[PDB]
Amino acid sequence: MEMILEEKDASDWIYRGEGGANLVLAYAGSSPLFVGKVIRIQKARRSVLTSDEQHLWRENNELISSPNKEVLEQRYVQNVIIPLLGPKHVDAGVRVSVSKEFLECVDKKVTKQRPLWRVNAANVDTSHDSALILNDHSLFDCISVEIKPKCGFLPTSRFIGKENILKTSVSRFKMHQLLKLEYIEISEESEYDPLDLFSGSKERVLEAIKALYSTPQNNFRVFLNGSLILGGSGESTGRTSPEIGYAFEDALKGFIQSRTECFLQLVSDAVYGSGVLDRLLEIQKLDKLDIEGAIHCYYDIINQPCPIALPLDESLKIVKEYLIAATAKDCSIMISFQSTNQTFDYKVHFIDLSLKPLKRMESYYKLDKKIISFYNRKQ
Amino acid sequence: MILEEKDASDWIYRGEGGANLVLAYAGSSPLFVGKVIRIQKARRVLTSDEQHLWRENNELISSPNKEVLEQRYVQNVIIPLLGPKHVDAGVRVSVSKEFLECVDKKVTKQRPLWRVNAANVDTSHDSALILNDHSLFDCISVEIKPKCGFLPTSRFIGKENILKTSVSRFKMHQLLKLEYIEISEESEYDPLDLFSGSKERVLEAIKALYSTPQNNFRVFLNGSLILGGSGESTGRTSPEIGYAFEDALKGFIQSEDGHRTECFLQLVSDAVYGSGVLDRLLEIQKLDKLDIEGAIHCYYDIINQPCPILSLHALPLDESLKIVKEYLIAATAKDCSIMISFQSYVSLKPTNQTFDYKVHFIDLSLKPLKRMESYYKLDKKIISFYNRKQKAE
Ligand SMILES: O=P(O)(O)O[C@H]1[C@@H](OP(=O)(O)O)[C@@H](OP(=O)(O)O)[C@@H](OP(=O)(O)O)[C@@H](OP(=O)(O)O)[C@@H]1OP(=O)(O)O
Ligand SMILES: O=P(O)(O)O[C@H]1[C@H](OP(=O)(O)O)[C@@H](OP(=O)(O)O)[C@H](OP(=O)(O)O)[C@@H](OP(=O)(O)O)[C@@H]1OP(=O)(O)O
Ligand SMILES: Nc1ncnc2c1ncn2[C@@H]1O[C@H](COP(=O)(O)OP(=O)(O)O)[C@@H](O)[C@H]1O
Ligand SMILES: Nc1ncnc2c1ncn2[C@@H]1O[C@H](COP(=O)(O)OP(=O)(O)O)[C@@H](O)[C@H]1O
Ligand SMILES: [Mg+2]
Ligand SMILES: [Mg+2]
Ligand SMILES: [Mg+2]
Ligand SMILES: [Mg+2]
Ligand SMILES: [Zn+2]
Repeated sequence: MEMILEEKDASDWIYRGEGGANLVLAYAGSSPLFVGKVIRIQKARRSVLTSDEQHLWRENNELISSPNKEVLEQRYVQNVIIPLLGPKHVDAGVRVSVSKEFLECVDKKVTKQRPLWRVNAANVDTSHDSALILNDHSLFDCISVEIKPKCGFLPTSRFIGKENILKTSVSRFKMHQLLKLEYIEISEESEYDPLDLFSGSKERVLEAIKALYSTPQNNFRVFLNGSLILGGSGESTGRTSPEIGYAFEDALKGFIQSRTECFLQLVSDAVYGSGVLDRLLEIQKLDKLDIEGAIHCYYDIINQPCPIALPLDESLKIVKEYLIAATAKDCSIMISFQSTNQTFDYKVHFIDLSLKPLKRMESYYKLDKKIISFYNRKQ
Repeated sequence: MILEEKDASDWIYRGEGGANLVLAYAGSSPLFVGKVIRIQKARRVLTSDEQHLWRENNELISSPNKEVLEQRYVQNVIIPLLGPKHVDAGVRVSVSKEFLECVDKKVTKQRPLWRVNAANVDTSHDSALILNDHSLFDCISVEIKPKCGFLPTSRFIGKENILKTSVSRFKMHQLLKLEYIEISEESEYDPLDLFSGSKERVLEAIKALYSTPQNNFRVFLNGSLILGGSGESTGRTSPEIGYAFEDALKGFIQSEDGHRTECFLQLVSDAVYGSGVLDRLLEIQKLDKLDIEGAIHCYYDIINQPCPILSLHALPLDESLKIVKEYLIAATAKDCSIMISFQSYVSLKPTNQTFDYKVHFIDLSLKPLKRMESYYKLDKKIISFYNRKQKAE
């Protein structure tokens, strides 16, 4: 809680991964303060909330009075998310102080491990004085699996227009796959279908797990003692080629007594067993009107005119619930495994339950507009 | 039929861009009254590379000359994308070498000296293009050259060029243009406003275009230029310019003197925003999906050269072809104009006056494939100069 990480300390931390908003390094020293920990550091695109955000989240006073963005994230998870999702599998993390120069040194350090396109978009935000400390979930040999399940339900909103009726039967994930191909963000369409994974059925869960393994993209990753053996490093990756499969099968040696097929069934049973996806789904379902509905409430709230009648409090609630749901739609799950009736213990943890910026309603709408219009054109 | 030498005296200078000359008809023949003629300049039918690129368009590549080439381009490529209602591929008309020479000499005097320095009419062409004169509906016609109205978000923009994601191409190009004495001041016009879709920001852009028309804003009265440059960009609207124009509106707008201009702009802003013609164009501009810094790689694959500049070079050829076609189509959309005509529909708020209005796209030229390279250079020079000035602290 007091400490300040300094420039010398930067050498204790190694590239682990990143999303669009955060860098993650695993601790590689021997100080029991950081063994089995990762550090998550915010990137700046290449304070603290707006007035609108302050009002939107007013229900939690501590939340809206957050001194910086790390505390913000911490209280968001603690004060908003954990009450809906439960504390069993969720951890808001511990804030630690960092020196500007520790950050710059860390930024300089990991550049070469990062995907080029992530580097073009962003680096660490060296203006921050805090970072967040979390338990490394790839350490229970430990086999660790990450799933980014995305949104597991179909909109049903009275506010989806005639033209966009397909939004009602095809999943957001599937339609999005078309556009990503179009923008060269992936090479193949994914096999994974979120509706299977969230379907509650054993057969369909195993089906989705096989899909994630065939085309991991940025939705599936496996770690052995914290080292990447399947999946991308900071990005989506290509289909699992026979060569990659081969390597994965070998890497499984010792952990599984036999092996890949076994692993998938093992992953599937943990998923379907923990029923951890059910609570998540209910939170994703907080998006009750779809963006095509909620966007209207957004413009009432920032008090501009619908460019596209409820009382204020109602509009606020809808938009609030929208962002909470956006958090649930984009978070990840990590499942820790530790050793025919072979038996494995497992842990499940949610990660990346980030607070989403209110400004994003506008781009949420645009992107959604783009997904469906392009999907319609293609059919 | 064929326009001959004697028929040249019957067409007068109307304007030009970098690629074409346009004369309006002033004679009596029922064929050409209310029409313009558009004549390709030669900068002193398709290349092999282009024939490869547009292979999927057999009609296009079998065009017997450039005029028919442009006709089929608009018709078979653009119109399916933009729609047919506001677009005209126009009609081919035979012309004699002598007719083209006589036209060349005649209009020289009315042309910007720098246009003359760069090119004259291509007298080698046996054919020209005829279109409806959109300045003819007392008609007030306004041309808008809106340029590119969105910011790129391409994975292929390197970190040192990241400003390209926040500042419009138009705004950044202004600094460069100033530096080359191609303009006298920064335009106040912002394409993002015009393509924003918000009624407020459209008017703001119309006002901006009135203040600094450069080559983006023209107004005609019965086909006569009353605002904007002739065959080129023009300087900021002074109070003396503003006066002559307010007066020039006397009549067309029935309103207390000194207020006709602002009523005019409100009217243009309501027609543009009313018709939503710009949303369709914007999607076509958006066919530039990877920015030039993306598409350029696909371009070297296509002309079968080693890329002087991994994911992009691994694409199936069909895909690389698609991307470059879309780039050039988008380039057409980024450089085209809209002409909105007015005849005393939109309604004035002060005086209850109503106007009929017609909208037309012009200048949907086919961009040459070889230009991918110069596009890349220009883009480079634009972002690196802009970065320079920003470093200046
Ligand atoms: O950069 P990506 O690997 O493509 O993932 C991003 C990213 O997700 P991350 O938390 O993993 O980084 C976005 O979140 P931000 O980092 O930009 O805040 C998220 O955006 P939203 O959660 O705001 O929607 C978006 O998701 P989506 O495309 O569904 O909008 C998108 O992820 P995908 O590749 O899964 O699409
Ligand atoms: O000569 P300018 O008056 O400065 O205008 C030219 C334009 O000409 P037109 O609008 O008159 O057709 C060019 O097109 P070409 O005539 O040379 O084919 C065009 O070039 P591209 O469309 O091929 O890009 C260029 O546009 P840009 O600068 O965006 O490349 C644009 O110059 P402006 O910047 O003044 O519009
Ligand atoms: N607590 C953790 N334990 C182990 N690995 C983690 C942890 N948190 C994140 N990671 C890894 O780092 C990656 C990036 O973290 P994430 O919080 O998703 O970044 P962003 O907020 O930018 O999306 C994750 O996809 C995950 O693989
Ligand atoms: N159909 C038309 N009716 C009236 N004026 C036109 C028409 N087409 C072009 N013009 C005027 O002539 C100018 C030159 O035409 P354009 O096709 O843009 O040439 P370029 O291809 O060289 O840019 C235009 O900017 C416009 O002012
Ligand atoms: Mg993430
Ligand atoms: Mg995130
Ligand atoms: Mg022009
Ligand atoms: Mg042109
Ligand atoms: Zn290349």
